[PDB]
Amino acid sequence: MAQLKADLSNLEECLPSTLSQEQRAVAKTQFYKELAEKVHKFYKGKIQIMPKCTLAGFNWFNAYYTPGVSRISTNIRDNNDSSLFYSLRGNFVGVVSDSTRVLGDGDVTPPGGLGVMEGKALLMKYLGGIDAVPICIDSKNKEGKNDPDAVIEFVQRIQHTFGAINLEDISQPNCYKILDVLRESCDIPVWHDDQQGTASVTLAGLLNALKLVKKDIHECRMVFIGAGSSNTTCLRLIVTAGADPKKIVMFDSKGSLHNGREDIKKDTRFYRKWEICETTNPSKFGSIAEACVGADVLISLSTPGPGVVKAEWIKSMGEKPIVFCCANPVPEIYPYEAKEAGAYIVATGRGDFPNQVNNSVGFPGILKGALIVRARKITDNMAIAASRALAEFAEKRGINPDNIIGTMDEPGIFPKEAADVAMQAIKDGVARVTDLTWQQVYDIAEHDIKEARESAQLLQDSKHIVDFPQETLNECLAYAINKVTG
Amino acid sequence: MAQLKADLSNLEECLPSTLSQEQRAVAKTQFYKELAEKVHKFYKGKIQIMPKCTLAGFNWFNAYYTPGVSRISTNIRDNNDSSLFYSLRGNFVGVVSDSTRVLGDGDVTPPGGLGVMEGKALLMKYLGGIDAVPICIDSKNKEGKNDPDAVIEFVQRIQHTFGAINLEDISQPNCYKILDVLRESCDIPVWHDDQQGTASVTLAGLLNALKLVKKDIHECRMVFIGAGSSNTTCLRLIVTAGADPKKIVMFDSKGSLHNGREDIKKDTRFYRKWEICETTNPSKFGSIAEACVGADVLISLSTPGPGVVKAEWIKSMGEKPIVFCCANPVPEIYPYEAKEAGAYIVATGRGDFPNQVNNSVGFPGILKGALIVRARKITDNMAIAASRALAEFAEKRGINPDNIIGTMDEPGIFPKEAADVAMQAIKDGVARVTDLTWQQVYDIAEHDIKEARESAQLLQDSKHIVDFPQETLNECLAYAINKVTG
Ligand code: NA
Ligand code: NA
Repeated sequence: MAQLKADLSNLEECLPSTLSQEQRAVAKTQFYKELAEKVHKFYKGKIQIMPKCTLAGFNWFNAYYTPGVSRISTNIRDNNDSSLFYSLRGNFVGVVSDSTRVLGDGDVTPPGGLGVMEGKALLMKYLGGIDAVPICIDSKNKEGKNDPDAVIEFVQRIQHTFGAINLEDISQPNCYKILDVLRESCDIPVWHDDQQGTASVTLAGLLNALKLVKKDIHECRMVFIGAGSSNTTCLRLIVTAGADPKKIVMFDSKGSLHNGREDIKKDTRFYRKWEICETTNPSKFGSIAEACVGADVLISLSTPGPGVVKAEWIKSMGEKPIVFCCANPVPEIYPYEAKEAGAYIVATGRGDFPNQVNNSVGFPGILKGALIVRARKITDNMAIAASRALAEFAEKRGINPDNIIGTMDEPGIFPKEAADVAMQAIKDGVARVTDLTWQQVYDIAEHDIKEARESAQLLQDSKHIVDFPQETLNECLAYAINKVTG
Repeated sequence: MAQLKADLSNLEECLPSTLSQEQRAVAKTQFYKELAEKVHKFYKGKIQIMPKCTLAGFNWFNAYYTPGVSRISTNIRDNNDSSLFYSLRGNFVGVVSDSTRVLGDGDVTPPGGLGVMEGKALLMKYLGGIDAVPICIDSKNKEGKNDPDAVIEFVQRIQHTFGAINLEDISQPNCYKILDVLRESCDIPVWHDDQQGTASVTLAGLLNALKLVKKDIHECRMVFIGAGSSNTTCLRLIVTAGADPKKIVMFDSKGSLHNGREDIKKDTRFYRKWEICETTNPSKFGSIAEACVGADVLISLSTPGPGVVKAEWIKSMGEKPIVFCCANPVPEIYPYEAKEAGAYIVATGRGDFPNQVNNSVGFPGILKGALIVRARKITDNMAIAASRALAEFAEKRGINPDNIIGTMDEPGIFPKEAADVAMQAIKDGVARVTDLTWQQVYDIAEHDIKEARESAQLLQDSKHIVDFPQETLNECLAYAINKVTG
């Protein structure tokens, strides 16, 4: 009977009432997987390059090209900073990955990260008014090992094209060295989305969840399952934001993190883990299950599910448990099971369940802010300033257990983030532009965003972007429904 | 007196009658440099990123991003070639430069090449239907010398992002090593626009120039001023197309090329000049002036900086001299100086003089053709096919001493280049897509270029690209005039 609308807004209604809750969840994930396959091929990707300058007539090329363009090359040679306003550089972000950790799918090979990086680049334009491209590279050295110095050298060479570097999907602990070095060696800001960007949105999420459960951040026990770059960065911001590290426990694959973890202390590449080891889990919990009894908050970024976070764990938590399970493409548990177990607030990293806690609602504002005041780097306080803007944006339009965080469907989030991030950067002493107010940044970010969204809509109404075929949609739903019944 | 039109078509008439020929030439140069400065700052560059996929509703992000995008990650991992259609890669060109030979300005530091590489990317979209971005890199090693191996390594790592690589503005002999190695090692086509690109359009102009003066290619004495990477490739294509090597002389800084250059002999980084030493200029001409008397064709692309072509060399040439002076931003001699000295046909690299012999009129068509049928390499044959296509397109609508070649205002040149280059790639055995006909390839090129042009036009007509202020046009004019009248 039911048929998807072109805007996909009625997917829930098109899934037969006969499916179980695990069948709806698995069908949702199969639909979007099969649809991704079809849509990417239909349009041959997701982004394109366009003029943004007047093409009124042939002779404009004499100013864009020879002979006129020569003044640009000499102006830049003599004053490198003018590359920021004479070329797209000022608004141009490289989305650099070696594809070693592309979502929960792992090392997907060097071109393998294109779908994800191209999606980041798309969201940067449409959400953030930022021009960005995917830069998927091979970081393998001559011995066939993915090598942090290969990526460091690369970015140092390519920095001159860009206004910021946005590292993505790089396995740990390479990603720490890559970022720790680049961030101080480059003349443009470099950061790792998976680090402060995930951490930023995770905090923003927790901030509002804590207002809805009426607890103070400092009194809350919190369990962190998985100890990769996202989770370690989340814990760090959460503590800076007022959480008591003594009430916190993190787990890697070998057990809990604590004083006695000599395996972690001796390998300094894992210094972020080792700091957590020195400062949290004073009780040295041996198991997740013990750690969760009474816990207030469970934050997971581990192996893709099903069944990695256990219903029993959640059942044993305190009053109005907050559960974030953000592994991709499949969360550690589906939201219907966690609510069955008693969770009051459940978040995942995907857009097809409520409460999407995903850096896509953080990077565009963090990046745009940093670009506008030319911040030298992305500081933790900047990241936190964006956590606050996002949490406050959502609160001020209404929040509840099934809507705790700003969504990708609310463009207003991003100039708010950009202006707060910009002022924090001036405050932290890392901005090179200091002559702009909160309002002036907001206005710049707002305009670029509106201009980006109106251009792209115009190109859709006119059918330079062709409508996707109704029939391929019908085919993706049948495909999804067949997988979970047949 | 007239003010400049929005479309810049009437600059000649806005330049005062009383100006001398020298003043008029210099004032055009200064006008376009000063307008380049103003317009690049006005739009903060020339190109932008834009969605090319449907954004009909929020849930679409679930296909473009987590969770759906994971299908793309794994699809690519298991079939790397599918990257060419599940992402922009299949139509994505990197304009790679170390900014070491950027026009006649030469080495402008790494970010200094951005003006020129952005104009190239702007042209690939608007003339060729190609998505392209500037990639300006630092190639300097620790000792601060430009290192070809750095460029080789860099491109090898980034190749995974792109459907082709378009090397630009790399100093010789580095450009040879980089091109020659990369074209064999990368799994996409790599070429150097200043090599086959420039030689493609140079041959095209020569073809029509020769028709106009009624001379057979093989019966012309040709003198080449400069042994740079452009001129070298110009000579080589012009020989393959049928010139007599015995009737040809090339000059470098130290005098004519001939088989007695021990000089060039053992430095095998310069093997291309060496092949030319073995095969040309049997006579051992002892000065450019000795060479030029009775010559038919004189071709210079001195890079960098200002080259020399003398009035007296031209005056000594034969019946109806053909003179190409393509140095940018100022040619070796201006057209009116070459005309006064007896030249019948004169080309420069600029669009503000007749007969613009510039790669911008060959690269959009070459790359587009190569991209469609997935050519592994850009062969010399393929470059030559584009030349015949360019020259024949021009001859069909009429050629004359002041209009010998197709212009950037004639968008039909490029689907025709694309289809001829494609067929040639199949014939050369470098095409990975072998069963499309000329018409099928033409159709794809034409449809892409038309979509790109109309998309761009819609964005201007809509005011998303703002009209450039008339007041600033008027200022640039006055500025230019003022520079020349004091
Ligand atoms: Na969610
Ligand atoms: Na010209």
